[PDB]
Amino acid sequence: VYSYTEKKRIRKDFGKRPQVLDVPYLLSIQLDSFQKFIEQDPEGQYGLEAAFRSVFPIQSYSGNSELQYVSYRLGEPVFDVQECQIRGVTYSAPLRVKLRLVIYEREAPEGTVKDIKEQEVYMGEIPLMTDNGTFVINGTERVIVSQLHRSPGVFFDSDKGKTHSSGKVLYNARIIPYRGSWLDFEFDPKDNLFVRIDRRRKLPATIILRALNYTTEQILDLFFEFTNDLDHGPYISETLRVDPTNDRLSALVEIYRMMRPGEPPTREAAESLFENLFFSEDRYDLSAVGRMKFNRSLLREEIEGSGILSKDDIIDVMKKLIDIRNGKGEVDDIDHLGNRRIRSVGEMAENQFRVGLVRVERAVKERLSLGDLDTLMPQDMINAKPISAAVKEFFGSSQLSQFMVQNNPLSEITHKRRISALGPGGLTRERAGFEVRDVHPTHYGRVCPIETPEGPNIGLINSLSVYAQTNEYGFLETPYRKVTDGVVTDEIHYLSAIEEGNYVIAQANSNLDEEGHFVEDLVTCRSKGESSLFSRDQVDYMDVSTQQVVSVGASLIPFLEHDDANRALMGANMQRQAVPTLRADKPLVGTGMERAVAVDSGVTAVAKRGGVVQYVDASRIVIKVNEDEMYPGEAGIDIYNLTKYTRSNQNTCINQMPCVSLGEPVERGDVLADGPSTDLGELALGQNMRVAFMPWNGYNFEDSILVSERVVQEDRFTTIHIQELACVSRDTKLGPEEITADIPNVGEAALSKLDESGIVYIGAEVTGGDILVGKVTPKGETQLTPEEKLLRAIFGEKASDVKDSSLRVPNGVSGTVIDVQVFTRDGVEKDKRALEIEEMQLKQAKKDLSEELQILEAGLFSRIRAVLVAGGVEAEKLDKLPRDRQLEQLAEQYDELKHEFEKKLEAKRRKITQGDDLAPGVLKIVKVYLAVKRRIQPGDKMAGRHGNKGVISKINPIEDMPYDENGTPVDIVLNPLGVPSRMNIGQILETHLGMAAKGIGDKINAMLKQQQEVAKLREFIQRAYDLGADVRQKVDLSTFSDEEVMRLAENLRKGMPIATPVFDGAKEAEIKELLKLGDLPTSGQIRLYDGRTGEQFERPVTVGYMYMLKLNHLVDDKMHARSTGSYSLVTQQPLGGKAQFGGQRFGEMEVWALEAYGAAYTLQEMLTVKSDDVNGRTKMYKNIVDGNHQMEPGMPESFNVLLKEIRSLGINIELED
Amino acid sequence: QQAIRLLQLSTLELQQELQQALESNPLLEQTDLHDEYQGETTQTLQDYLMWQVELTPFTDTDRAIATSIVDAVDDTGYLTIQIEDIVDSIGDDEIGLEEVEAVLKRIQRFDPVGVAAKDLRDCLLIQLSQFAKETPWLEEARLIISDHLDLLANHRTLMRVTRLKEEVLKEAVNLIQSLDPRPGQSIHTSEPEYVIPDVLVRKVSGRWTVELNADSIPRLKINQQYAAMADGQFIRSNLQEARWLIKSLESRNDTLLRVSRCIVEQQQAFFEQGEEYMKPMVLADIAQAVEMHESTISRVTTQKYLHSPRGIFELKYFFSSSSTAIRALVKKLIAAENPAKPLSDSKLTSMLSEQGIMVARRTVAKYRESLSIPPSNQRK
Amino acid sequence: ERDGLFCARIFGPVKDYECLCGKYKRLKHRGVICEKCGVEVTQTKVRRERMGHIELASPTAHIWFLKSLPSRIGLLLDMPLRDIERVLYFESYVVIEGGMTNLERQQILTEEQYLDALEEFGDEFDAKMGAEAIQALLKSMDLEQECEQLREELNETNSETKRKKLTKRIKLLEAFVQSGNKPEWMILTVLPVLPPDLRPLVFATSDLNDLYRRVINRNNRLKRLLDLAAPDIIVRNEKRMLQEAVDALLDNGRRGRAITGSNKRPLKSLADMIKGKQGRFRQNLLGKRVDYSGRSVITVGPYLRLHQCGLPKKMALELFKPFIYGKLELRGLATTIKAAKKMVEREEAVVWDILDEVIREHPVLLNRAPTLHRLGIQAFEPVLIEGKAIQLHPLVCAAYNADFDGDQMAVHVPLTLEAQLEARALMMSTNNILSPANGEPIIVPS
Ligand SMILES: [Mg+2]
Ligand SMILES: [Zn+2]
Repeated sequence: VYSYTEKKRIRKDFGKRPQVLDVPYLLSIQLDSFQKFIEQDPEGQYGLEAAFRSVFPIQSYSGNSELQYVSYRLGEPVFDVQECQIRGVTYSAPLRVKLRLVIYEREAPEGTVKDIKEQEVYMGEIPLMTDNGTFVINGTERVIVSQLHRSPGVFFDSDKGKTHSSGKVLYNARIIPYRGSWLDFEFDPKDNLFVRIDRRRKLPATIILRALNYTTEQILDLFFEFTNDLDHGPYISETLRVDPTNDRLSALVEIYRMMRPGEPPTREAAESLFENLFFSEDRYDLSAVGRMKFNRSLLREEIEGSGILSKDDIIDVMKKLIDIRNGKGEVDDIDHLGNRRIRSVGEMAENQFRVGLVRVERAVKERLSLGDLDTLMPQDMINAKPISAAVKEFFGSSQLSQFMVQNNPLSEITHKRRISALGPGGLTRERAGFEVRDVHPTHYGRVCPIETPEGPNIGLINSLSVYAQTNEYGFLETPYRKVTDGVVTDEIHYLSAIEEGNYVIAQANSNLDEEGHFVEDLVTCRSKGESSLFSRDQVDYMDVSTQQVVSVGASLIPFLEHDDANRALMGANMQRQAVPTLRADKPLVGTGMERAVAVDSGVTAVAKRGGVVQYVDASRIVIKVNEDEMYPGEAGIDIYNLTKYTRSNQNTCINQMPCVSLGEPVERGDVLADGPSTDLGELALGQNMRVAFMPWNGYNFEDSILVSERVVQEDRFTTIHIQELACVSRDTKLGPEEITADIPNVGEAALSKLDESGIVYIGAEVTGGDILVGKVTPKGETQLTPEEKLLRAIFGEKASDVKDSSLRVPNGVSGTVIDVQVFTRDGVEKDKRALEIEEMQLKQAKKDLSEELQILEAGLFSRIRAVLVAGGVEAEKLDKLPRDRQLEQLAEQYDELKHEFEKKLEAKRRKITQGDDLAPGVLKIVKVYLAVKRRIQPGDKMAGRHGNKGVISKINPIEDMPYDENGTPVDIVLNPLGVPSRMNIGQILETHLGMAAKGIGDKINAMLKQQQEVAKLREFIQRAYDLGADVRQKVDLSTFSDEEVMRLAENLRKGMPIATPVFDGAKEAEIKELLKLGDLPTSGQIRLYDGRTGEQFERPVTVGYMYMLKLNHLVDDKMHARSTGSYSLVTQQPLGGKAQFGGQRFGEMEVWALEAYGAAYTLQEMLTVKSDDVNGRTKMYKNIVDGNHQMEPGMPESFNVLLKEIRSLGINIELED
Repeated sequence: QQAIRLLQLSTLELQQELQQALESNPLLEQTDLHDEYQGETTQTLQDYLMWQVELTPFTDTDRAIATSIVDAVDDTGYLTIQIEDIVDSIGDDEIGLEEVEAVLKRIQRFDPVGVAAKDLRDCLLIQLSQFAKETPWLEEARLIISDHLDLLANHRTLMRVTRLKEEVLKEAVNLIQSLDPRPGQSIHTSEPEYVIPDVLVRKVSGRWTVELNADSIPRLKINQQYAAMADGQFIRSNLQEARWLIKSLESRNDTLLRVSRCIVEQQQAFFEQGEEYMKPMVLADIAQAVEMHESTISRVTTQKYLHSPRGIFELKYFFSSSSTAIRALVKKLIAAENPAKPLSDSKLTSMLSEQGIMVARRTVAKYRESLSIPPSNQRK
Repeated sequence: ERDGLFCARIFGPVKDYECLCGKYKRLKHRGVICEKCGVEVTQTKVRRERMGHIELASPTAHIWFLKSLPSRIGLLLDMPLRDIERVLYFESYVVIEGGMTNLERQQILTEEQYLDALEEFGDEFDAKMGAEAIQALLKSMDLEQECEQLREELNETNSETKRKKLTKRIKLLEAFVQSGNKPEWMILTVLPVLPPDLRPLVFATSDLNDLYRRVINRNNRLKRLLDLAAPDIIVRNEKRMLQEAVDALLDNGRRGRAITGSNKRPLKSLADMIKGKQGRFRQNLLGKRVDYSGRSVITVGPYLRLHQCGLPKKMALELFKPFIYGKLELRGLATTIKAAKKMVEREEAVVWDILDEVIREHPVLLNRAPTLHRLGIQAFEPVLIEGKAIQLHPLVCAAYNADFDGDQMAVHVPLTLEAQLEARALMMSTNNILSPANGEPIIVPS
């Protein structure tokens, strides 16, 4: 049954519940949505067709110049994803838009003089998504986080309590359109109905209806039958008394004086203004969501309608405000997911593109109004920039478009899956209170209750769910199983936020045996907003899986239900910070979702098809495709090029390791190789090791961690950092700057490690102040005089009349140069190095394009060999004759294919040379990279998945480490007292099971260390996957158990990968029952001996294998020291941080701590001589070296600045006495 | 004459003139007004040398002498003043002209070594004093530059004068070449001065777009809240003058665009390959292409600069007041590429016609013959 | 460009003791200004000191006093807020020096009322608007007669409400008189210009000089518009905009909140250069950044005595570097300073022992990121430790409230001798064993 990956190594599973609906695609919310954006849809479905059709046909005023839109297309990408990622251009497609210009006839029944329907008008290029759910704008993969805003519709709020100090609350209605101005109704203690456009101001309600041409007789008619204070409020008529306006014209004039105050009103200006707010089809919109939630919230029958407001809508919802106000309910909170709408890259892309289309329409109506007869065609009145100025303004710079977090392969997935209430259209972090921050019962199965950021924004982000899906309109869907009567059907229904509220849904964990009937007398269910035991036959639906409530970062926590919620948060959040290791160890205790993670992201290497691998190297992988999957034409093979040692947004290293041996069958949809932090398809965020909880003499205090020297020796937690140091200039008014090739003022050593071209050689020992690229620059026509001739004679150098502009290695930084890129602005050559990169890519492409030759030429060759035999058979003479010596058709295809080789290869070569494209005045750019291996060392951050942080205190030798009976050293010594406080007990189980999971391995290795027969290991492995009674094992022996299962041993001799589903995971007697297998005590604790003594530690000691995560907080990046650096100019002060060059900010609270103590000269020197004072710092420095410790303080310079800043006003500030 | 003065001023000078003119009449540019923090850091140059004088004791009286020297230090690192001229600056009779040499040498000896030395041989000689370090070849080396024998190296003429042994002396001269002549002037962050482009030129694929213009062009809007239409006729007369102004301005940009198209087309050979070797177009030749008067095209040609892929140019330099260059082009082209298929004579003439250089199929042959290379004999 | 927001004549030379023309370069000739290009050869630091002035064609109100809670333009005139705001916006006329005709001295009118008042009283009647009106109104109004009028009136009326506002206002007025400021000065004839180096360019005019540039520009237009004989509507509205621009330049965010090019954030005004990040607290009050300092992660000190703590070697070499220089040249290990730093850059093995000498009895200062009680900063004795991480004593760990889960600590060097004494005396560990909150032990094992 198992995939061709599990043929190598399989992960055992713990627990009961069968999986009815398997884990869906994790990149859905991105890929599917942007797919729904750019598509050819022959109808109003959202996308380019949507904004395009709605803004079109653009027509002039009476000119009959109407510009019609037909269809569109996206030309093939100018550059592929790999090439565009190296250069830094945008990965995009040209938008070819069919437009039709039909000129009508002068005063006729729609005649046509001429029709110019001009072929594709080119408007920009638009960014294309990858299969990764990412975009490339410049050189880097970035993600656009889906957002969450207030669903368009009608809002009913209250603002009870503190409004004005009466506790009388308020009833305030509201309207939230998708596009156009807001609407509000605010009630005051005076009880009068107040209507407000946007947030602007307060106006009596009569100014709206009377402006709609409603006299007084038709006002009190609609809202009254009746003066009653307990049922029917006389609120409209009580508002009509403060009414200034008696009619339409008056109300419109007052409105025009409201929206735009401080200008003389008129009639025609006010009519257009008010008609352009909630009425006109251009300015205001609802669309499909607005009228939908509008109607349903108004209890209307119709579920659809116009995207504009009418008098009946306004008066309707107004009546709803009065109904909710007096005695009738009920309030609608903003927390429910029915009032929350999710937006994806597709929808927002359509909105921005629409803005571009309206801004260009404004310019279209003009040139179409003032133009002549047939001359101007599409491409005249329509420009490019009005579009890319929108779409680029979104994709390039937006609060919703943030750089992908590429360090952790889990971080990309948990990034592309997210929710943000902040950003455009949603509430910010400076306003929205604790309400929207908290969790709502509707978040169940949709929004992850645990994984959320901790900080200024809590609950403003949250996450998705494993099985969650995007709803049709704006909402979220949750998977549920249809239960009709007592039979639980396998149909998976999806209920929205408001839908699920009214049904009665059971829980994913409910015991049903036999054919799946509920055994219990009353199962637990959630009816409406609550939970309790319900009747046996009253179950409408039941949750699909127990993981559907949580998210990927949550589900990946082993024994989640064991840990406290807070430490679960901290743990899962820390997990996203884990840095890739040098060797990826699969987790001994996983959730089984690791494969669903590593594969769901591009960090791994998937398979378009399958069949035996042809050529497996550390660089490329070549597969021979089988026939059933392969398409008839061109035949072909599967060529894969693995990215080797490349940079990342976190300064980490991304690299691919081929996992296939050679000459092996593979199945489609399987992993050919392993990227960073991915072990044979399983996601490995780090490594695990032997842990023991004991006090060690105090190096384990609090979260401090003691690590054996064996760990830093074996080079496991080591990481590889890559940094990008780039240099470009030239183009000076005095002439261009040349890159090296000569660099006066330096001796032989600097030029030794630079190539003849002047670029650094590939590879080097580079640290401190070395020269990566030589960079010069002119000053010019300095008058020679007799002296400079002597100067130019004896040295003469370049001739060196010129300065030294060089890029040098930053001080205090080091590494090794690996890769160098150059981009030479078109029109300017480079001597050698650039030609070497161009030629290098040219050969890498040429030997690849020969594969489609030698494979196809040999096949067609053998085909000639077959046909000529029936035609004059000679087999041996066929072997004898040279290779160059129906004949029509075959001889034809030979030549056609060869010529195709020529044109394709030449196209690739020119593509290599041409695009460097850079900024104006930028001549030559060189991106140099430096790679270093940063190991582990005291102070580095190390933590578990369970919410236990840590910092390595000391690195102890292999001796002092407490050891067992067999002398095995413990890898990490941790504190016992952390667990009973932090209330995370999962790290107690993940250790215990680990001791079991490792133990079996330690036995398997031993049993393979004795090289027994195939049969004994077969039986033992049978027992290993059997364990406690039940489920759901599906044990071994299915395939061949000799040659087929032999590899399952070698992968088990390290440890025994085990899957512990979230709430379906292991249990006590399960852990003990697996510990019985190899040899282990139930207590999970053994005897230890101090390596510094040799005696025994009293009491047992809990030991096992726990999974450790190395975040990127590493000390080497943090630690800083400043004695005397550069200061600030305006106010002479130290610089921008711990980060260079400055020094720590000594705050006002620190000044308070110094004020508490009697320390006086301490604070004085602190804010005077140390930093602020201009003269005191130098006059002090001339002292410190002399050996006289004293100060001549003077006055701080920034006070002297404050004096001038106040003196810039009309204020005078002096210094007296 | 308002339009003619309008066109040919520098793009920077024009906008300056309009800004004054913009104040006088109510017209408004695009203001980018939508009605609803550090650019600075320290640097040390001679300030580094002043770090010396504060910590190193000169007492009080000599420190002022040393402070008077650092001002005279050029960016190149050598004194502008004469050693007796700084003596004039101190205005004291206790300097003796001997004491100034005492302090001048001491500030020379702080790194950069060699700094602040008159005549450059000092710098080389006083480089050597600290550099001496007892060894190796400097004893002979210090003789050459000190004896005034620094006529060399102009070229073994030293051997007659120096009498040292021949070829081994180059192991001194080689050691002399390792001295920095003039520390320490180093690159500041000055871009440096960048000439704002008038017009623009570059090539989109297989085409040349001269479309220009940089953002130098002012965008003027004549509409304001004064649309209301002795008093009233003033605003009509000024609005009339301002409506003519935008028209004359729009024509300037329209002319620059046109003139640029025709000056690049005529000269493309220079533009396509290298520099110079420009066919000498005449103002009249471009003046014949389009209706513009030669006086108007000379004026617009004067101060309006041009951006090119290689260099930036005044557009006046395009004007002016053969066999060898084409030969090098032929050699460069045929020597370049030709990996398998040689470049045929027909292909060369095609390539050169495409780029704008005019050569006959027969003249390319004679040029290739004078180069001594046989056509097409070479192959894979 | 001369006579711009950045100029040598208006402010100072770009290069030390150098001209803009180049005739006067060396420091020989100092006090002399110039023969040709107006500059005075002087230190370049005077370019961060000297100020310029802009002459306004029309008077302008100072928005700081108008928008203050006890509005200093309005309350001084005993005039309400909404009214005087209507006067300066050119949205209505105000009466000044009512005389004997009909109206009051301070009264407010409208258009038809203004012309109606002109048709009957053509002369001996004055009403205007704009900043000029509040100017002349404030100037003509004097406090000498109001002292006696007010005081006598206080004797006249028998109610507290009658004389309460009277004594309040009269005391405010006479204190105003003693101050030395006359009311005529809240209408600015001239404007000050901040020195160029206190509003430094990025070459993109910014934030500031953007605002200044607006006020300059729009004002120059008015200076030419008055001599060009333009009607009342044009010069009226451009005077309004002059007031607006001076408003934004002085204190933005009061009304208009103009926001700079590329948007969206409102440009910072001169008050924002005082009201600061959270305030001017950033620099003067909170002492900003400090030299001789640094941070790094904190680990356990279990082998340390209560009076000592661990410090990185490579960090300590930088922290004490100015001491190590002198101690090196004091032993003769290095000739001069240049060779001394040249040695400490090479990290020659002889200098680490010198460091061991100057760091032995010389205390340092630790501290956490949050500071609450005075014990949040405790001085220990440095112990050279190989590594990039700092080590803290576990007993005082309960003071900082420092978890070892990845917090960082700041170090400080008490340079001056008195500070070296105050660090070991009152700032040491042993000297605070008892929390200032309660006399109970703060060292208690955790
Ligand atoms: Mg903590
Ligand atoms: Zn001068």
